[PDB]
Amino acid sequence: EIVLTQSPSSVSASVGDRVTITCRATQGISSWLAWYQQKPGKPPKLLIFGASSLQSGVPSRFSGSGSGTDFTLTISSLQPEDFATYFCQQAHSFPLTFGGGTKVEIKRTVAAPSVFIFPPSDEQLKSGTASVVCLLNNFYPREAKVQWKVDNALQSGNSQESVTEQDSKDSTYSLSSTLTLSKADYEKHKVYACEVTHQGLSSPVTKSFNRGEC
Amino acid sequence: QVQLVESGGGVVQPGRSLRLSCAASGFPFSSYGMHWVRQAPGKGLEWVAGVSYDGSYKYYADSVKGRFTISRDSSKSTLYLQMNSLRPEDTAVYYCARPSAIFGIYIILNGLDVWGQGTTVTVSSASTKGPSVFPLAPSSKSTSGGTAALGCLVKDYFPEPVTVSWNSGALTSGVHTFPAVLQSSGLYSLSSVVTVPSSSLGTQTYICNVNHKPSNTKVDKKVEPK
Repeated sequence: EIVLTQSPSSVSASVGDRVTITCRATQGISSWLAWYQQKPGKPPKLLIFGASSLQSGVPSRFSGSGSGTDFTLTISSLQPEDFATYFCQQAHSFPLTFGGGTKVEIKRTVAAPSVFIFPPSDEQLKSGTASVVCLLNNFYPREAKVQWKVDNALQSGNSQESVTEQDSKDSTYSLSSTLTLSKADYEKHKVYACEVTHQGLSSPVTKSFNRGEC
Repeated sequence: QVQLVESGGGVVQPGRSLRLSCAASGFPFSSYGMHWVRQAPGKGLEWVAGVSYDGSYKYYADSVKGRFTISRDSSKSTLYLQMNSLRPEDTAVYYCARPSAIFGIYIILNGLDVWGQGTTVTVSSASTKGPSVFPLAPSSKSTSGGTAALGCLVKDYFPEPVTVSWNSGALTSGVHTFPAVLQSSGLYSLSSVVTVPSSSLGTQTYICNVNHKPSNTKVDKKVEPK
């Protein structure tokens, strides 16, 4: 089994930039390497095969090169429709093998997130479980750290996270974090806090409420 | 013109069976080898099976050997993938794909020319359940202010997907509907949020519309400050 390793895992660039993606193989694949483009919700789209042969209809800004073990996909001038994920594929031998993928994102200036915390509703409290939600709104870049604290106790293993794609109008991300407790545990403590670490923040931002009506 | 149409996906409990279909048109079907490729949610592409143009030779990934059977029917120009002993690890969107020819030469091992639209397979012991919808009420620590955030917690549904709109579609600016997360219980949960100006609170009503067609569930939850 031949394994492919793409680099980098993601890249932020502007329109007009020159982007270079590499694919490394554990063995020699002569020239049986293909490059694909994929946008969310749609199937992959072949761009290069034979490591340099452009598919019919693909713009000439997409160039592929390399042989043997090291390969390279190049976009000579990035265009708005080129922000997507790119995969290499090996066709030297069975099993067929894909690279992990390289996501090309839109670069923009740093944006610090607006943080909001939401206590559980009283309608959910009757079911026996409580969900505290924390929103990180319109930040960039994507790297962020959300830590939950209840009565200053750092929580672990009782939260889940979800991130949107880049917004179509300002290229920022948004993040939702949901802390899930039992109602008994929730009524047992007072102050619930959401601590957010981001490079747009000089100090971490913490939003908090305390259960009751405060 | 040249296309591959897929069918057969759905929700299935662990250990059961499913058969996928890929019908070809617009090109000579039995000159090409054919492949099945899947992609788990959030994951990358994984090749699962391939078959030669004549159906004499079949190739399988280690992850599906003894479990999946690929076959084809030349008269129908249709490709099949019989999947038995399904487990949650097999949850993915399945594609059929055609290897590209190189100047008339049909090789089974190449870049993949044409892809079907995909068909989704979900392997879970969960049963269809409508979502519980809870308000994410906007807050304050003074009386007036700037922009406020409110939202909708769509919790404990199965299967995907649910659709969320705000004020029957009249509110779109500042809306973020987050991808669902799969919980330990086997049920999904997502949240939709929107940022509004603080002057709107009290004057303007905010209703969150949640539709979950697999359970015929339709919920309108007004979100107001506590």
